[PDB]
Amino acid sequence: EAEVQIDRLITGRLQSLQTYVTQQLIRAAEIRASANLAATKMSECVLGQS
Amino acid sequence: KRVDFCGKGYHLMSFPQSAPHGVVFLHVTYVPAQEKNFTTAPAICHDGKAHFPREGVFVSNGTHWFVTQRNFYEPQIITTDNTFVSGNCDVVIGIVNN
Amino acid sequence: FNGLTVLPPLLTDEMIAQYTSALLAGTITSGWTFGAGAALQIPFAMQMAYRFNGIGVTQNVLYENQKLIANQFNSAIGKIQDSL
Ligand SMILES: *[C@@H]1O[C@H](CO)[C@@H](O[C@@H]2O[C@H](CO)[C@@H](O)[C@H](O)[C@H]2NC(C)=O)[C@H](O)[C@H]1NC(C)=O
Ligand SMILES: *[C@@H]1O[C@H](CO)[C@@H](O[C@@H]2O[C@H](CO)[C@@H](O)[C@H](O)[C@H]2NC(C)=O)[C@H](O)[C@H]1NC(C)=O
Repeated sequence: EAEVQIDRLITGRLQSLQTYVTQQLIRAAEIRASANLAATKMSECVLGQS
Repeated sequence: KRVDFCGKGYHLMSFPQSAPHGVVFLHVTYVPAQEKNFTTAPAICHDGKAHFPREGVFVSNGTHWFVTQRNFYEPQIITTDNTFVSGNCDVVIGIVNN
Repeated sequence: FNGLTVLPPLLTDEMIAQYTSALLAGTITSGWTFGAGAALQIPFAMQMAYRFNGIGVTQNVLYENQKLIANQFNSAIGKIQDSL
């Protein structure tokens, strides 16, 4: 029956970990978009005149 | 006109190409080289009046003064057709008589 | 730890500051030509003259009102430093 209990714990922690990973992916995509915008601004407004 | 958007340097033109799951650009760009050094000045005071360049910049190799464009070296004699006058010169810093 | 860990970044802060100082010294000394080929020296007067000529105002204004502009810029940078 310890195997039953361990199955319960494993499935619960698996859903928790999956949720964390998905949130991390979304936030990383947003930060990448912002970084691309910042790179464009630095390449355009600094090395020249806008 | 936006620098360093497409290419590296001044931009001229481009050609597209195909690919399996993408596109390929061949930007044709313009890059200067073989630089030289000269002595500059912001304006010239003549007859009490300050003269400024219409476009370009004043340069000199030591003995004579010329006006040239900003991205290439071509010398022209200073005349009253490529320069414009604006008042008298007493506050400009760097004037040189000629 | 307790299961998780935080890895260090590849670039340390000193290198970042070095990059920023390089860019800033380059844009002070050469203008914008250092973004295309080799950097060329240019005095800081006839760089602001070009920048005004870009936005429509002729270059007479800068060479006839230099001290006022210098004071304006110094006061502005002092104010932003104090506000921060
Ligand atoms: C700066 O360039 C000018 C333009 O060529 C030089 O002036 C000429 O010099 C040659 C020398 O062989 C003379 O034959 C010409 O009569 C000059 N032209 C004029 C309009 O004076 C000048 O010598 C150069 N200065 C230096 C230091 O090299
Ligand atoms: C450019 O040359 C002119 C002509 O000599 C200079 O004008 C005079 O220069 C003398 C020399 O210092 C002064 O004493 C006079 O007051 C100036 N004006 C007049 C009406 O004679 C002018 O100063 C020279 N420019 C520079 C920057 O030296």
